Amino acid sequence: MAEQTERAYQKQVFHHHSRNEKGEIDFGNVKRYHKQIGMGFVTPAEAIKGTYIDKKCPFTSDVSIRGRTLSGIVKSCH
Amino acid sequence: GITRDSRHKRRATGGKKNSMQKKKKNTMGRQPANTRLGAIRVHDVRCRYGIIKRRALRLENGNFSWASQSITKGTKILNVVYNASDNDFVRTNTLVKGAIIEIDPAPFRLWFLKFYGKDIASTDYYKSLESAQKKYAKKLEVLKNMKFDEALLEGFQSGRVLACISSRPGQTGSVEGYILEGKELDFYSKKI
Amino acid sequence: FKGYILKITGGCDKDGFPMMTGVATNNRVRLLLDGRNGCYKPLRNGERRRKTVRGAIVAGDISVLNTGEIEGVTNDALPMRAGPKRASHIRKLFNLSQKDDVKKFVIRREVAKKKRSKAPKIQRLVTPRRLQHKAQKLEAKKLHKIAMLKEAKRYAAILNRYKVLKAHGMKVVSFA
RNA sequence: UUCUAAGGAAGGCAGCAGGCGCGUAAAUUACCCACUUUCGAAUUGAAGAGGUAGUGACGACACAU
RNA sequence: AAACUGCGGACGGCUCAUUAUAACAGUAAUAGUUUCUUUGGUUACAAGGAUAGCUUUGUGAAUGAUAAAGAUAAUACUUGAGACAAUUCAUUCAAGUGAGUUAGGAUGCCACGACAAUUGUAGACAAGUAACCAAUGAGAAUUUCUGAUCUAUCAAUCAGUUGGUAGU
RNA sequence: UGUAAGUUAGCAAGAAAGAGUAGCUCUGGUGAUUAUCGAAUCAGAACUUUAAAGGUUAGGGG
Repeated sequence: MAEQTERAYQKQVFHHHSRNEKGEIDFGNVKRYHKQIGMGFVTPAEAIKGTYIDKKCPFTSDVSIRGRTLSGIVKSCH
Repeated sequence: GITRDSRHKRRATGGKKNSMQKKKKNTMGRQPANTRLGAIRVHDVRCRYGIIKRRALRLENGNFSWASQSITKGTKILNVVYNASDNDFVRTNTLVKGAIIEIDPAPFRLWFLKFYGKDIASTDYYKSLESAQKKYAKKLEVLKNMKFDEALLEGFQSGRVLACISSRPGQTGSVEGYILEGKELDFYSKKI
Repeated sequence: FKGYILKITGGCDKDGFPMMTGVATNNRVRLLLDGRNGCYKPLRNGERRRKTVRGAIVAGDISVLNTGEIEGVTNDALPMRAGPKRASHIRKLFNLSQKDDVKKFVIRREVAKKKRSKAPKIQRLVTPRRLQHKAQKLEAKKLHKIAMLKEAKRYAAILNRYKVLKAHGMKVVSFA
């Protein structure tokens, strides 16, 4: 409703339809996909409940988190 | 020829990048093929490691999947109505991934007649639900539960349904698509 | 003399440069030549070279024109050399049916020096080893049919011998 | 840069030897696949890779008068 | 012997011109790619043409120059029974792993499609072949973190430049 | 797009120098009223030819 601000249609990498209460696939909606990343990191509530679309988000896409892990302070947010 | 290396670019600091080597085959790029609409014309490209890529220069037909009815039917492509990247691609009828196209829903309508006993191309389609080999009445009640989006019906009656190409014709040499549905059809129809 | 009809089929320039059939000019031209049309013989695999050739149109500069034949053209004849070797070729030139033997008609040539009636090595006859070639090589799909293939389902039965047994939430299935 | 019958043609020693030039300044136009090993249709054939020899007061060690 | 076919000449050998975060070293990733060779596996009692060495006619001063015709083979080029495999797309059920709508299964569809129409009479057993998995492979290629000499009589630099979406 | 020496730092400067421009068929940006209505202006893309400011008007430069 508010995330379709581009020229193309925005969909998740894994967009699947949820079953109806009668037990069969309902093609009128899409399951909001969210996964859990690895070494002791919790998935934020916005990644579960939010309606944003991102193909590079580590919680809602197929991008994995590999060995290197660093820490720092935000410099710019432009 | 075309190269895909990053040695010809600039650094993130803006500083120019100097040269230590010449061009190499690992970073070789190839001239794009703009798959137009017309008589079938494909070429075989020997890629790296000897593998073969099917370069579709021109195509007319394609296999399109109706997600709701779980069928896939070959179909002739009529027109390209909306390309989300370049408006030039609309005029030239260039077939690329994510290109909204129009196809004739003849096999889908024919399949619907045989499988169900009713015709989508009928302007009285919803009226024909109320008014009734003979066991097709058991299937008849599926529609009094599940419904189609209106814009799909208009395409069926007008002979041009909207589908989205979901393959890479310049790589696989074929057009594989799917018929647009509820939330996607409304979004792409308002664009047109 | 009386004269027959001849078709020009070759020729060379005054300088020995041949003439290409496709080239439709009179003077000499340089083309990126490979071995497909002939006028260049490659050394390496897939190696082309820019060579000079002559056009297909005959002119005064031509020194030799191939348009000296099988034993003295004028009125003459003599032939032979190198009869067939494939067995299926033997049948066709001697009005031989499929069933009758061919070795009573295979071409033989004599040897005369300081003896021997040599013959080619027949290929694709119905001769003993060649008849049984199946049973020697082409049969004995044992490598894929009797030893393999059934081993899939022979060893697939393991999905119940101890696979489902282990799937019953037990610790470890014994071999027996 | 080279051959040429004057019409045309091939070649790329920062490979092993060797020549010119340059500079204060740097060696044989040798022999063999027997060592190490690579390639090949393969136990065998090639290898200026490799080995042996030639020049060698760049250097290092022992040792005459 | 020569010739067709197969393999190799992408290894080795030489040099240090270019190159100032470029390359290189240690480290880490490839759930972002991947051959060749070698090694484990998995899936008609036999067909069709023409080509060299061969023979014959030759040109040019000449190259590792070349033209015509006549035949002849295949583990060269093709067709064809012998019965799946892997590709794209759409939908769906989901167990190892730190972590995957993941290896995998099912449905529908398109393209592709076999295990030489092969070789040793001798050294039944070899040998050969096409695809598809795994290893070789801590390999190759990209990429992560840290690390380079002098110079401020070099203080501002950058416009595919920095990011996003869709594609190629 | 690019632009020097000199300088009273204001200029030189339209410096110098280079490229584009036609026809046709299209695409997009800039608003008002609450879907309808309206303005000449700018940018871009295929195709065609006799390759485009030059009929007229219209700086030679250092």
